[PDB]
Amino acid sequence: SRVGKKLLEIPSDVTVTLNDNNTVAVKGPKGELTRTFHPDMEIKVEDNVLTVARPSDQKEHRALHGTTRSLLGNMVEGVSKGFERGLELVGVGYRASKSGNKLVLNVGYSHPVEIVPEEGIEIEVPSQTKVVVKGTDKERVGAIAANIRAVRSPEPYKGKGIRYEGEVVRRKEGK
Amino acid sequence: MKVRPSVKPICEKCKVIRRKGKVMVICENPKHKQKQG
Amino acid sequence: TTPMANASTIERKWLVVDAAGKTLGRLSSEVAAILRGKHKPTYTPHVDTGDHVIIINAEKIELTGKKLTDKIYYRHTQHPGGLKSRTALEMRTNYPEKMLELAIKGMLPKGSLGRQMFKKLNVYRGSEHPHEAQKPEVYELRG
Amino acid sequence: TKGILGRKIGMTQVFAENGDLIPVTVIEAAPNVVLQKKTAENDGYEAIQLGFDDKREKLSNKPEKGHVAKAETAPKRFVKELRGVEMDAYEVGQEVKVEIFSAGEIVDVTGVSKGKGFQGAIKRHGQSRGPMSHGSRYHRRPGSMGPVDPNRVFKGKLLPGRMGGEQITVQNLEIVKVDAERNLLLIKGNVPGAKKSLITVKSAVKS
RNA sequence: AUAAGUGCUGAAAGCAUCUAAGCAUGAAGCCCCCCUCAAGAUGAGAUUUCCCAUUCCGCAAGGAAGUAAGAUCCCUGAAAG
RNA sequence: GGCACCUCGAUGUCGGCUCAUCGCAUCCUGGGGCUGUAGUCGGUCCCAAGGGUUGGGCUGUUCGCCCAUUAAAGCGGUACGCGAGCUGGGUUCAGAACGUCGUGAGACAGUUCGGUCCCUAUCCGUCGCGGGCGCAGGAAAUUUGAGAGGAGCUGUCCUUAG
RNA sequence: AUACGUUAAGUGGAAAAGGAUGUGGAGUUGCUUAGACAA
Ligand SMILES: O=C(N[C@H](CO)[C@H](O)c1ccc([N+](=O)[O-])cc1)C(Cl)Cl
Ligand SMILES: [K+]
Ligand SMILES: [K+]
Ligand SMILES: [K+]
Ligand SMILES: [K+]
Ligand SMILES: [K+]
Ligand SMILES: [K+]
Ligand SMILES: [K+]
Ligand SMILES: [Mg+2]
Ligand SMILES: [Mg+2]
Ligand SMILES: [Mg+2]
Ligand SMILES: [Mg+2]
Ligand SMILES: [Mg+2]
Ligand SMILES: [Mg+2]
Ligand SMILES: [Mg+2]
Ligand SMILES: [Mg+2]
Ligand SMILES: [Mg+2]
Ligand SMILES: [Mg+2]
Ligand SMILES: [Mg+2]
Ligand SMILES: [Mg+2]
Ligand SMILES: [Mg+2]
Ligand SMILES: [Mg+2]
Ligand SMILES: [Mg+2]
Ligand SMILES: [Mg+2]
Ligand SMILES: [Zn+2]
Repeated sequence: SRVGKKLLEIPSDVTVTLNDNNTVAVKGPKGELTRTFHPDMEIKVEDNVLTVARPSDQKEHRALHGTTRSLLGNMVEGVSKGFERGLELVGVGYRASKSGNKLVLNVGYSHPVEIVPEEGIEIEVPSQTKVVVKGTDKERVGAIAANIRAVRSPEPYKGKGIRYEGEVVRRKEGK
Repeated sequence: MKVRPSVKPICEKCKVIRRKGKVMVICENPKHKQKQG
Repeated sequence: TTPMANASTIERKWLVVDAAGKTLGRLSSEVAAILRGKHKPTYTPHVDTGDHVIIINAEKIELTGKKLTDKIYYRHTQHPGGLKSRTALEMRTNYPEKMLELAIKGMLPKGSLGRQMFKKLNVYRGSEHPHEAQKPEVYELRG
Repeated sequence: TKGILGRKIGMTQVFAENGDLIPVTVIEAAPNVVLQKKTAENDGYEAIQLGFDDKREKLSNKPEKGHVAKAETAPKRFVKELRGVEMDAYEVGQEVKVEIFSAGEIVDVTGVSKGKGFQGAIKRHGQSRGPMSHGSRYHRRPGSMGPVDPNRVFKGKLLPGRMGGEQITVQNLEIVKVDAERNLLLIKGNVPGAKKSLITVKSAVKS
């Protein structure tokens, strides 16, 4: 596992605490993330460098080693820099608006679609055609962004819908 | 989705994968999406 | 000359078995034998020589493989199209006592005496049982 | 949940304000009494036991008299439980009157349906007759008992037997009027049972 | 709670990948919700209330006899048959 | 169709009627992928058996064609389900006739008109309804719900919006 | 039961052409710290 073997530098502003049963808590300026890992993995912290060690070269271990390493890296990056996903509303009359904590989507349905973010996730609407999902947990930022995109996934005849920023929507010619 | 006994690359961009103990082809071309069945 | 146990001679102990982390079938086969009295040298086929068994932590019984999802408990109501089904996961969550009872019942003799032997089984979801009065000993499974 | 026990008096009709003619069932429900409060601690579930219709002392027994003693009421002919009610609202001995309901409120009405005695498959199960002519000797019989292969009749082959006398709930009936003076509910439409039979009127479960 | 399907994060396999660990979503279908029966559920459950510890043999075991609360026979009937 | 293994001291045979029940290779409705999917429609494949799945004309018919509907007018199994449940139009006794073949008696998966469908339910099974005992005293009520059954279909219009 | 392996499919405990980075054991061979392969 090239990925697993890679060493993780912890920024000065992030504290990683290893608790019982391979539960790692990572604290930084943007918040705290706690996660339990598989017992077999050996997570060491030495001189601000996090290292992950696999007990054997068994299929499961080689896979787990890379995953554990990647998740810990995402936790450290998440509490320091955070994760942000950007969505672009493409369509005539398609608009996003923030109502308190709720995202309100007007995407050509007979009713507005409201999305309530989970705890630890902020939704920003910098423009009526742009939505930014921000948070510490990469998985959660991704899940919510997918939830938003699902309201009206991009269609191919005119690319209308909610897309990821920079998403190459496959296009078919109509008439 | 093509559900067929013979799942194979149709083009060069097709990629054979395994999900839930089922052989599949994923591709950027959606016509080439295949699942063994 | 071969001695035969009878209702006068037989003396039944109470045993507690903890089901926590035990494989359903492996626990069941040992309990079934205890209920039958196969562990007693006075074992007699035509009478119930076995011991009473309390099972606690029945919800914490384990199944190997994908049996939680894929092991199906069928029953038929005797009405047309009356086959009902529950998964092992559904059984363990909602009907853990029935799950153990079903496992053990299938391993006991069939007939009047086998049905009588099953009456000495008592299965419980959690850690506690109400048979303090019967003064039950802990029984570790041999395995 | 709200509820009350009454007797079915009969049917009549009422002109609404807009001039529509509504068929109504009249239910006379003299004040019900809470005889007992069942609790999750004692009984394993929450319910109130309503007593209705004062019985003569001769027709009562010592078990009955002792049971109604806490409520401080005469022995009751009809006793039924309501579940899903607010336990703190009720107390033993409290009267439950028809004015718990109001006009416009949607109710479910439970009663025992009228007895029809032993009835054939045509009446009981709504089955079709065979032909009345064209050589037919098959009029009101219940049809084939089933296929050959099982060597037996399946359960649920519907046959003649005792019809009616079954508990029936009719859902989503409207209260037209509540006569608190005469202890009457006027309910729109028809409800199960003979005149004088016990009717339970409850707030609608689907509302 | 799921099916097909759609995913998120994610390595095995520096990438990619809905899957291996982990986390979602998703059918008139499944389990409930709604209606009815139901403790012979011999695993015979629960709650409230009532009666109250009688007289005889028989060494006791047990049996017999009057009864209590309560119910029935019989009778008037129908909303039941 | 092949075979000739059960039944010739009899296992009634087509179609309809009555009553269904099961499979899913799904006709409709529900959820989807791909589309040579602009939309409205469709095509194709995947999941799905919960419920639903028409009245007529002709013919003994099944089938089929046709008329008019329908969301749809599914395909199969159950002794080509069901005659001790019904029918008996057809097939398949005795009468008669036509064509045809035969010297003839007669014969014909050729046709035609007419032609007896028995049974008081013992057992299991099915649907109802009682009696008994049980349930560690005897009673009167109210009940929990293991478990079981039922229900489960769908159109059109208006609005969103020309 | 013992010992050493294999299988993750309840395969075991029905079914073929064909399809497939399933996984175990052998062997051949190209390229590679004169820096491969991935990015
Ligand atoms: O011959 C009869 N039936 C026999 C059994 O004895 C059998 O069931 C059968 C029925 C029909 C058939 N046919 O149509 O060719 C042949 C035999 C009597 Cl029911 Cl008449
Ligand atoms: K009982
Ligand atoms: K024969
Ligand atoms: K169906
Ligand atoms: K007949
Ligand atoms: K017969
Ligand atoms: K029999
Ligand atoms: K198997
Ligand atoms: Mg091919
Ligand atoms: Mg008719
Ligand atoms: Mg007649
Ligand atoms: Mg049989
Ligand atoms: Mg009881
Ligand atoms: Mg054949
Ligand atoms: Mg031969
Ligand atoms: Mg014979
Ligand atoms: Mg299918
Ligand atoms: Mg037939
Ligand atoms: Mg028959
Ligand atoms: Mg001639
Ligand atoms: Mg002939
Ligand atoms: Mg139940
Ligand atoms: Mg039963
Ligand atoms: Mg098998
Ligand atoms: Zn391709």
